[PDB]
Amino acid sequence: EIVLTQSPSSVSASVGDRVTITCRATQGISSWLAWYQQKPGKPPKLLIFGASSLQSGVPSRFSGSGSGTDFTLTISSLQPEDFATYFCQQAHSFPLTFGGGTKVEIKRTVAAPSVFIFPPSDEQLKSGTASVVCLLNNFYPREAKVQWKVDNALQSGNSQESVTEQDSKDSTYSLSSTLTLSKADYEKHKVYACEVTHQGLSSPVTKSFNRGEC
Amino acid sequence: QVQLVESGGGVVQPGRSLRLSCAASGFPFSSYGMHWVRQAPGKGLEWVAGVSYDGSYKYYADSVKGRFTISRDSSKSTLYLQMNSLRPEDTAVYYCARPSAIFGIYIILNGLDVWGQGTTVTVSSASTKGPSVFPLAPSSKSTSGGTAALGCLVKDYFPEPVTVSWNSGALTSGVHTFPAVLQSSGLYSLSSVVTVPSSSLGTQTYICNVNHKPSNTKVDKKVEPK
Repeated sequence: EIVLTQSPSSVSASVGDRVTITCRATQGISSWLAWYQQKPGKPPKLLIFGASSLQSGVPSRFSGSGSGTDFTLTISSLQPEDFATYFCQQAHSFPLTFGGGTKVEIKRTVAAPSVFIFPPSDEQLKSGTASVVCLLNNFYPREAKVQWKVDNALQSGNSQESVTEQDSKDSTYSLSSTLTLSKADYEKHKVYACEVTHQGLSSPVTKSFNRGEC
Repeated sequence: QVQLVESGGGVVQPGRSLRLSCAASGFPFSSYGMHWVRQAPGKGLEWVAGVSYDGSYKYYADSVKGRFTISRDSSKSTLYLQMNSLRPEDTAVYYCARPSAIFGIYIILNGLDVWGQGTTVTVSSASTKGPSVFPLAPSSKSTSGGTAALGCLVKDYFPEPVTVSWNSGALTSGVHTFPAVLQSSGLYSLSSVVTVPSSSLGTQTYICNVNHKPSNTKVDKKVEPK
């Protein structure tokens, strides 16, 4: 089994930039390497095969090169429709093998997130479980750290996270974090806090409420 | 013109069976080898099976050997993938794909020319359940202010997907509907949020519309400050 390793895992660039993606193989694949483009919700789209042969209809800004073990996909001038994920594929031998993928994102200036915390509703409290939600709104870049604290106790293993794609109008991300407790545990403590670490923040931002009506 | 149409996906409990279909048109079907490729949610592409143009030779990934059977029917120009002993690890969107020819030469091992639209397979012991919808009420620590955030917690549904709109579609600016997360219980949960100006609170009503067609569930939850 031949394994492919793409680099980098993601890249932020502007329109007009020159982007270079590499694919490394554990063995020699002569020239049986293909490059694909994929946008969310749609199937992959072949761009290069034979490591340099452009598919019919693909713009000439997409160039592929390399042989043997090291390969390279190049976009000579990035265009708005080129922000997507790119995969290499090996066709030297069975099993067929894909690279992990390289996501090309839109670069923009740093944006610090607006943080909001939401206590559980009283309608959910009757079911026996409580969900505290924390929103990180319109930040960039994507790297962020959300830590939950209840009565200053750092929580672990009782939260889940979800991130949107880049917004179509300002290229920022948004993040939702949901802390899930039992109602008994929730009524047992007072102050619930959401601590957010981001490079747009000089100090971490913490939003908090305390259960009751405060 | 040249296309591959897929069918057969759905929700299935662990250990059961499913058969996928890929019908070809617009090109000579039995000159090409054919492949099945899947992609788990959030994951990358994984090749699962391939078959030669004549159906004499079949190739399988280690992850599906003894479990999946690929076959084809030349008269129908249709490709099949019989999947038995399904487990949650097999949850993915399945594609059929055609290897590209190189100047008339049909090789089974190449870049993949044409892809079907995909068909989704979900392997879970969960049963269809409508979502519980809870308000994410906007807050304050003074009386007036700037922009406020409110939202909708769509919790404990199965299967995907649910659709969320705000004020029957009249509110779109500042809306973020987050991808669902799969919980330990086997049920999904997502949240939709929107940022509004603080002057709107009290004057303007905010209703969150949640539709979950697999359970015929339709919920309108007004979100107001506590």
